[PDB]
Amino acid sequence: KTSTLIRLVQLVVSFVSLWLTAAGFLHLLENSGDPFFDFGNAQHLTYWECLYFLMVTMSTVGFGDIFATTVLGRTFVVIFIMIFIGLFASFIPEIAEILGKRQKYGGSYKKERGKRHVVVCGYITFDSVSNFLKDFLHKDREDVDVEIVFLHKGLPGLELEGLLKRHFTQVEYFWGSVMDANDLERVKIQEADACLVLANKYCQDPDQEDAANIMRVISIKNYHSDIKVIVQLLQYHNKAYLLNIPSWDWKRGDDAVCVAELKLGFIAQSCLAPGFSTLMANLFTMRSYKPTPEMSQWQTDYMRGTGMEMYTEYLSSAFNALTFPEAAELCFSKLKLLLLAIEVRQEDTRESTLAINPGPKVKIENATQGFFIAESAEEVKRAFYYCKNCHANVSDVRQIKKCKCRP
Amino acid sequence: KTSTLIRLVQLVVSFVSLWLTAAGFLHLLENSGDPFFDFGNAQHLTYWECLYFLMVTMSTVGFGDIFATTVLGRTFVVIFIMIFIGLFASFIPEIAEILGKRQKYGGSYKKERGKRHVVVCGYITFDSVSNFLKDFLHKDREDVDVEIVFLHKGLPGLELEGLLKRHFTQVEYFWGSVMDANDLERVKIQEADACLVLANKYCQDPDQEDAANIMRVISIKNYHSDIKVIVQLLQYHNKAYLLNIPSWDWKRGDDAVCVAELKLGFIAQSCLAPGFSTLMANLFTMRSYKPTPEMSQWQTDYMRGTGMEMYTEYLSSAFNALTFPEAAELCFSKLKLLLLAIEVRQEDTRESTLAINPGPKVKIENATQGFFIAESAEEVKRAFYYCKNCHANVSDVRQIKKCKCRPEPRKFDSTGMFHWCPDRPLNDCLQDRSQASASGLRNHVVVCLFADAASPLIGLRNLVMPLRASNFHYHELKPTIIVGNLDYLHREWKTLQNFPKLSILPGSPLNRANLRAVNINLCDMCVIVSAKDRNMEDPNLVDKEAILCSLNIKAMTFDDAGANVPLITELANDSNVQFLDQDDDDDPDTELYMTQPFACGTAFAVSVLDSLMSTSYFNDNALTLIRTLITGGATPELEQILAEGAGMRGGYCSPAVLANRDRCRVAQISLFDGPLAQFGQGGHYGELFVYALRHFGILCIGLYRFRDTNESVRSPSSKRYVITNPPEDFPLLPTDQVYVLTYKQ
Ligand SMILES: [Ba+2]
Ligand SMILES: [Ba+2]
Ligand SMILES: [Ba+2]
Ligand SMILES: [K+]
Repeated sequence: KTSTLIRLVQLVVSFVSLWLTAAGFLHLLENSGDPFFDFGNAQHLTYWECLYFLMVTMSTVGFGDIFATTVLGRTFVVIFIMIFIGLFASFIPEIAEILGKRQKYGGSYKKERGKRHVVVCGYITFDSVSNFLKDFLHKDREDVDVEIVFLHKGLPGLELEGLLKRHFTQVEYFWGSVMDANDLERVKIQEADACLVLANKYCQDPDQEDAANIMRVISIKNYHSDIKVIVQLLQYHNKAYLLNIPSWDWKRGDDAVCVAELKLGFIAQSCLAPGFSTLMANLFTMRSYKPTPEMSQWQTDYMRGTGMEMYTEYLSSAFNALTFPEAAELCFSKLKLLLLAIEVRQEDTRESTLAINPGPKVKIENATQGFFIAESAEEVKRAFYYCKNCHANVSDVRQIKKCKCRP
Repeated sequence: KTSTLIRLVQLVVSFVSLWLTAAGFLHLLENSGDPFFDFGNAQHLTYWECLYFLMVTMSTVGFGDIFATTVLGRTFVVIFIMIFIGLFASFIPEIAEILGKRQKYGGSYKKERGKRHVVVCGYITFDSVSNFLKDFLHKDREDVDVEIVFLHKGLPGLELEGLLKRHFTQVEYFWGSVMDANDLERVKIQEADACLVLANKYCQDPDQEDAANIMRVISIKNYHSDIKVIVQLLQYHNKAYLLNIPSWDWKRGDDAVCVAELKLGFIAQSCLAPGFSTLMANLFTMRSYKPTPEMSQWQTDYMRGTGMEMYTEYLSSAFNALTFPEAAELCFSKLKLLLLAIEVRQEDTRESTLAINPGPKVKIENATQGFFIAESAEEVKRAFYYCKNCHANVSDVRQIKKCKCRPEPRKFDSTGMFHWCPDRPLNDCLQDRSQASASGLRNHVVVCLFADAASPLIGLRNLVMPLRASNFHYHELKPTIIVGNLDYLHREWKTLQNFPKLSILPGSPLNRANLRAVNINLCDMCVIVSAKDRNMEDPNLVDKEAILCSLNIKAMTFDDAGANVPLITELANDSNVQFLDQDDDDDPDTELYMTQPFACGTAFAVSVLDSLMSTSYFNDNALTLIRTLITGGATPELEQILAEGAGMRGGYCSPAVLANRDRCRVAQISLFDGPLAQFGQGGHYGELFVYALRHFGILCIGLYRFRDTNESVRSPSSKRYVITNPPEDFPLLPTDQVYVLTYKQ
C-alpha cells in the first residue's frame, strides 16, 4: 500500500522477467546452431550456466569461463550489452530517488509495564531542549526514571542527533504532530503521564506562535480529556485563552508558563533588591556541588549555595499547635533546615492557599505541608521523622534521619 | 523536427562512425604485422570479430577470447580505452539531459463513435478536483457514461496521479492550455459536450483570477462559438463581464457559478432559518444510503434524509386543469413523492419562469415540468406514468412505476425586490461600545469578521442582500451589526450603504467587551467569517481564529447561558471540524457531511459547493432554482442595473412593480403552541403535511429535531439535527421544528 513500494516491485519484477527472457533467448540461440555453418558449431549449455554467464556479463564484471563461440551468440551478446546499458542509463535515477525516500524516524513507541513517559511536543531544536534535557535527566534526581518521547514534524540536526545518541537509553524521537489523531496513538498519549508543549522564544510574531500552541493544546485535550498539560507561552494576554478550553482544569495539574512575565518579574524583583534574580534562578534548578582546587574561596562559597534546591514535606506530629516562628526556629536550630512557606487551609478544603512567612496568628495543624530549602531531598525527610520525645537528646543530624518508635 | 532529436541522432551517428573507424584501424594494425618483428606475428582476425572485441572492450565488461598479441595492437587498445573514456566523461551529461526531456503527458484525445466527453480546464489540483470527480463519476448516477478530459499546463502531483490511475477507464489528462488553438484540437472541443472552467478559491487577488478565467472563456468561445461553458467565478461584479462576450448566450446553456454569492447566501438563509445550509447542501449532491450497525439511531435517521436528491419530470395527463395544492397533495399521498416547483409559462413561450409553491390561481396545463425531491430517479417516473383511471385502486407504489394502457413611505429598488435607503457616509452608521449598549439590540445578526487592512474583499453584500428582501415587512427586518477591522470596512462600505438597519462596531471579535456591548446573548445568529489570507502554513493552523472565537463565545457567561448562543462557523479547511464539538467522537477518514457539527447546521465549508459544478451540467434547471431559493430575487434585470457601475438605485415604486412582494420564503415553525400544534403528540408527518397544505397553503420540507432522545429531561447538549423529507409514517414530537415554504408574507 505504498506508491514507492509499488514502483520498486514493478521495476524489479520487470527486470527479472527481461533477464529470464534474455536467458531463454541465449539458450535457444546457442543450443540451436548457426545457419551459416549448418548448425555444426552448437555447444551444450545448461539454462543455469547460461543465466550465470549473462548475470556475469550484465554486472560489468566479465569472466572468461563461458563465451559464445557462435557468431549468433556473439551478436546477441553485443545486442544484450548495448540494450541493457541503454536501459540502465534511463533506469538508475528513479531507483536512486526511491531508495532514499523512506523516513528514518517512523514507528510507534512501545512502553514497558512499569515505566512512565512524558510526551514533549512543540518547537524541538537543540537550544530549546538542551537545558530542559539536562535538568530533566539529572543524576541528583531520585531513583524514579521516566522516559521522554519527542514528537516533531521534521528531522533533527547534527547536535540534536548527538543529544539523542548520548541519551539513547532514556530519549526517543518520532516524526509527527499533535494535530493528527493517528500520531497521538504512536506515542501512547492515552497512557502518557504528561504533555509538555514548548515554544519558540525568538519568533517574529508572538501572537501567532501563542495561537499555534493553544491549537496544539486544544488538539491534545480533544483527543484525551484528562491528561496533564504544561504549556509554554510567550505573551501574557494569551494566558486567558486556555480557560476557554472545556477540559482545561487547573485543579488537576494543567499549567501555563509565561516567559515574559517570569523574566520581567525576576528583573523587577532585582530592582527592589539587587541580586535577587540569581537567587531565584538558582533555587529552582537541579545543581550539584562539586568543588575543585582551581576554584577561589569566594567561588567555593558561591557554589556551595548554588547546589541547594527546594522541596516539600509533611510536618511531623511534633509541630502540632505550634506557631510559624517557633516551628521555623526549631527547624533551623535542631534539624538544620530552613522553612519558607506553609499550607494554611488544608483543613477547610478551600484549595489551601500558600502562606509565605505567616504571622504568629497562623498555627500549624495536623497533616500540613511545608516548603524547605535543602541541599538534597534526603535532608528534608528529617522533618517528617522528627519526634520530640525520642529525639530530645540527639545532637548529630544524621540520627534524626531515621524514625524512632513510630506507632 | 526536434532539436533534442537532432542532437541525439547527431551524437549517436558520430559515435557509430568513430566506432567503425576504430574497428578499421584495429583490423588494419592487426592484419598488417609489426615492423619490429618484420610482420612475423600478424594473426588472422575478421572485421566482425574485431568489432565484437572492441565492443566488449569499450563496454567495460572485458572478455578473454580475443586479445591483441601484437605490441601495436596492445598500444592501440590502450589508446582506444583512454580516448574513449575521456570522451565518455564529457559525453554522458548531455545524453542524460536529453533522455529526460520528452513530456509524459502529450498526445491527442481519440473519441469513440458513441461516447461523449466534457473538457475540464482551469485550475486543476487535487483539492479542486476530488469532490468534483466523486460527484461526476458517482455509481448511483444513470447508466449514461461520459468521459472527462483534463487539460492543464503542468504536471500532476502524487495524489492527483493516484486519482487518475484509480479512474483510468473514465479520466484522461493532457498537457496544454485553452489559450492555444492547437491544444483545442487535441481535446476535440469541436465535438465536446461541454467545457468546465474551474477556479482557485484561495488565491491572493480574486480580480486577477476572475480576469484570467474570463480570458479562458473568451478563447474557448473564440475557437468554437456554440459550445456550452460552465464557469466558476470568485467575485460577483465579474459576473457581468461574461455578458460582453458576443457568443455568450444564457438561453443555450452557458452558466456562471459564483462561490462567494452561493456561500454567503447559504449562510444568510441559515440566519433566517437555522440548519438550512446543510439541508440545501445535501439536496444538491449525489449521495447513497448505506446504513451500518455501528451507527446510532439519529445517525441513521439523518443519513436516510441525506441520500435524497432532486429531479425533474413531465407531469402526466392526469394533472391537467388541477391547481398546485391539489397536485402536490395527490403526489404526496398517492405517489409518495414531494413536488416543490413548476414551470408556469411553458405555453406562452416566455422563458418559463420557475414557480416555487404557487398559489391556487396557478393551474397545471398540458406538458408542464415539475421538480421533485426523491431518493432516486426511478421513483420520479411514477409521476409521468400515473393515469387516474387505471391506477385508481393501486395501493403499492411499485406498480405505478409501470404505465398502463397508454395511447408608509417605503423605498425599494427599481426592481422592487429589496429594501433601499439613500446613500450615507460610513460615520452615519459607525458606533462605539457605549452607543451600541445604549441601543437595545435583540433578535439581531452579529457578523464577527476577522479581516486585515489589506485582505481581499469577501463581498459582505451577498450576506446582507438576502436579509433585506422585499417580502419581509419593515418591522420583520433583522438588524445586522458587523464587528471587525475598520479599514477593511472602509473599503467594503461602497457596496453596503444602501441597506437599511445596518451598524458597524470597529474593533476585534475576540475581545469580550465588544461581544457584551453587541448583546451577543440576545442575538439570533452569530456568523464567524475570516477574510485573512489562506494557506501559508500548516493546513491544521488556518482556522485558529474561528475556533478560538467559537470557544470564547461558548465559554462566556452572562447575567440572567453562553452555550445556548446559536452561531455558525465558516471553515477554510474542512478537516478542522473535529475541533468544534467536544461530545462527538472524532475520526480521520469521515466525510464532512457526516460529522456532527455539519449535521447540526453549525459548520460550513466551501468544499461542499464543489459538487455544484457537476449537477449544473446534468440538470440545467438546478442553478436557477438554488439561486431563487437562497437569494430572494436578483433577477437578470437587477444584474444589468448593477452592471452600469452607478450602484443600486430606486425609490417609491409603482403598484405593478410592488406585485413582486408576494413570493414564497423559507421559514421555520414549531409544534409547541401554534394552531397546528395538535400533531406534536402522537401525530404523524403525513397528516401534518396534508393538513398544512390544505388549510394554510404551506409546504413542509423537513424536520429539525433535538439530538438527545430523552427530551423530557433535556440533556445539557441541547443540539438539533436535520431530517430531509421524512416518510409518511414518521412519528412527531412536541419539541420538533418544521421547515416550511410560506406564502403571502
Ligand atoms: Ba543538590
Ligand atoms: Ba440516492
Ligand atoms: Ba471532538
Ligand atoms: K563501471
